[PDB]
Amino acid sequence: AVSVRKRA
Amino acid sequence: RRLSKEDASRVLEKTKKRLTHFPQRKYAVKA
Amino acid sequence: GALKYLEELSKKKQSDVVRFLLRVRCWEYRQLNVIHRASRPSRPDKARRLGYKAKQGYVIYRVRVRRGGRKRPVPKGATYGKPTNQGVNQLKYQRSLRATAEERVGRRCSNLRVLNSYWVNQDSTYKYYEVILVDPNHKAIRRDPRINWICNPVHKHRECRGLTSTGKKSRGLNKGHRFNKTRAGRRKTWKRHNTLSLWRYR
Amino acid sequence: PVERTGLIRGLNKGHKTTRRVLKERPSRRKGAQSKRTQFVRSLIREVAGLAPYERRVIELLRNGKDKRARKFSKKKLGTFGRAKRKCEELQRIIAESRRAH
Amino acid sequence: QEKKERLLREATAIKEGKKKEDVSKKPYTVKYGLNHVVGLIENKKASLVLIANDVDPIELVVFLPALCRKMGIPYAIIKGKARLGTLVHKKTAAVVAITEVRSED
Amino acid sequence: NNHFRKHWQRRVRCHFDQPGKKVTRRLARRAKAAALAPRPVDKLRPIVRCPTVKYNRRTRLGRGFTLEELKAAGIPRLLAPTIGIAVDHRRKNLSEESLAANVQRLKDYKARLILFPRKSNKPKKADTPKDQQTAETTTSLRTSFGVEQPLAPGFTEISKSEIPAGIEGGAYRALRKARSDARLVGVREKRAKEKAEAEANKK
RNA sequence: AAAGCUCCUUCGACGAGUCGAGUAGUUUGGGAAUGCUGCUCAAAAUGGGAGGUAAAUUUCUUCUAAAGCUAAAUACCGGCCA
RNA sequence: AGGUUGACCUCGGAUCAGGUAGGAGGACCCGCUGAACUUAAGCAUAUCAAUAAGCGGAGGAAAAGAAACCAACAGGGAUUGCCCUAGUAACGGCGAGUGAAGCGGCAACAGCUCAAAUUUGAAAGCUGGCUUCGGCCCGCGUUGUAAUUUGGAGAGGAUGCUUU
Repeated sequence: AVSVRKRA
Repeated sequence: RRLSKEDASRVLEKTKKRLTHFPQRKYAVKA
Repeated sequence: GALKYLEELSKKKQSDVVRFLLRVRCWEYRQLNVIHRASRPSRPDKARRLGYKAKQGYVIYRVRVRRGGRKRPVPKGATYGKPTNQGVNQLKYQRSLRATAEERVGRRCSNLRVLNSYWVNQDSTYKYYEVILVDPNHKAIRRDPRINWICNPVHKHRECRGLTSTGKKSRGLNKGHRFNKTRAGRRKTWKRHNTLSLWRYR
Repeated sequence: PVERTGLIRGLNKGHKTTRRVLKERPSRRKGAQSKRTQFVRSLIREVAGLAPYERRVIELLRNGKDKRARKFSKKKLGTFGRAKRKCEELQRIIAESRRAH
Repeated sequence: QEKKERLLREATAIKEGKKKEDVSKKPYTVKYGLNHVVGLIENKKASLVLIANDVDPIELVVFLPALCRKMGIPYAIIKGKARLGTLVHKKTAAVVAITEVRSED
Repeated sequence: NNHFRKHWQRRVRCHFDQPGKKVTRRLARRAKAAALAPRPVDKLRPIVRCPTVKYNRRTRLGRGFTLEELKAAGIPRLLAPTIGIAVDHRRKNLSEESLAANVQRLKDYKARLILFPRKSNKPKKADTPKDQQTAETTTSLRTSFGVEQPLAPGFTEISKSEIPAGIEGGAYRALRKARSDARLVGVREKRAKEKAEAEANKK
């Protein structure tokens, strides 16, 4: 998977 | 045609938070 | 989001898909008027990064300008002074076709403020631009602190005074040794350098 | 950092100070490649394909005319370094195509 | 109106001293918005993607079948951005996505 | 060499308004001090060293303190411009000495700082108590916190028992030698690589 | 509910017919090192610009363009008051 | 009823509801365009001059402005202006001539906002109309309005105190 940023 | 006082006094949320928690303080410096 | 993909695709202007889209859009914009209103931006990522928002008070106007050089309005295209060793076929306008586009769109909509503009297409005869305009009289604009600077009277006709992006580019307002003559204003700097200063106790 | 000699001329000249090591400024991270930017650029390259001059340089590199490919890419792009970097990029594309086939 | 009723029930729950999760249930809706759907596809959370066939400019969706193929997401091109807007209570939706449904569906 | 071949009389500037402009500047400074009282009329400036080899012997006031200086002095970067400290994010600390000097300057300012509470009836722990709020204060940080030693002392006394021996061979010879190696640094490396290649070939 | 400080494995998106190159006109002290505009070509990812003599190779130092706002110190043969 | 009934998109009409622009002034300011007399023995490079005239656009100031800067130092640190740099580096037929900038001292100082991220357990945002002034509607908007982030960082964690 491709993520823009770490998420809560 | 000049902007209203309320519209000229509107600020952003980040600016409001920053002004709330760090305003210009009253201070003096000892000599 | 999708706008990163649109950015990377808009970089590839010589690809088949972008080339086909540019061809068909050039045909359509050539059949339309010289200045007309776009219902939505045809390059949403470019418009968004230049400051367009999907809010009441933002409009897009598409414009085409004739490209090439500039001709001096002299009779029979010839001069009557000292020889210049050049023709009027090689006279270059000091502003851009983009600046001419913003100026004509501002004259068409004198009640709005030009924010910025961007290239959308070109052919042999015309270059096509899209101009973002903001309504200074709209309450949704006036209540927003990110944009209500443009409602002040100091920003009347920024494109006529060179206060847009292409205007700053043509005025040469950059920091550095390469811009010694133009960074603070060329004429103002010339006046400062040619002013004779005489003090009382000289 | 190499200590200065404390002299006005020569190699490593200059007044002696205790040099510090700096945490790298985030403004200097420009140019560093990101995972999302990798993925998006690879997908856009796959979707859009190549430019005609890129196809010409790829044809020259397949035919093995490396000097002519570099000269043509310099004529198309303008500068020697950009032409060179485009040449290794298209060579990598050719290598990926060959290892796929 | 449904959101107003839910917020009224949550306000009563806060007034009586309960969490809003004690009165409200986890929702299952059709996901929409182009940036949101693209993020869900990149995070591989979408189960099904429906893409309108008449998006102008076409560059907003021209990469999206290839993105779905790369992420292994089932996609389908469907007639009617207005038809998707009827799903999402809008005039127009460029793309819709299903991530998860209820156990009965 | 007289440059009077243009229309020079069109842009001749005279300065009869010099005393009036001094009066206007003094009135503006008085108004600013009255508005800012009891705070000082200016901000605390760091001590920095002038660039180039001509002016690197002298120090002066800079724009503002660095983020590293503020962090090492324990002053948060949002609080610092509100208590009379100028902040410059562009400047870096390449050496320990200027960093330590500016940190000590900030610590001295913070020790001499009196901070009134935002609400008089609700004082906080970071605020100066009322019995310490009264003292003799200053209104010019450029005067109270000036550059005390812009230059190094030009005269010092030592005994002849501790006179340094000096550079062996002489200072003039040392300068000539340093210039010689600076000019020949590439030639020695090139001949060293050539000799290494020859030794590798005929080892 | 928001906000600050301290530490960190990891992540850390950053502006395209734009930059740049050639050519032409114009301009500059920058007629070897300037800026602007038109036509043609047309990018990159520790990348790009700059480092005032052209080029290649290896380094180094500085910033981070192609989006935007902002008082003061400055100008003033127009207007009003003195 | 389906040869019907509608949803969108684009383009129009209206003395539709509410607004806005034009002209004057133009000393100073931001651009465009642009001479010749003159000075070079004459005179097409040049000089006058990136000036006069012409055209467009603001304000009480304008403009510029928080580095794709200067530098090469032990490094300075947004912009503007004064002094100095300096008639200097540099440019120039057949030479008349032209001509900056970094540092340094001072005046004055003030910093910031977006685009590129999924709120996705809830478009939380906004114009307008009617109000009993509680709100209710017609809509805009997901082809993205709020909150959050802007490189000086930040996002995610850990951690224990502070702040309104």
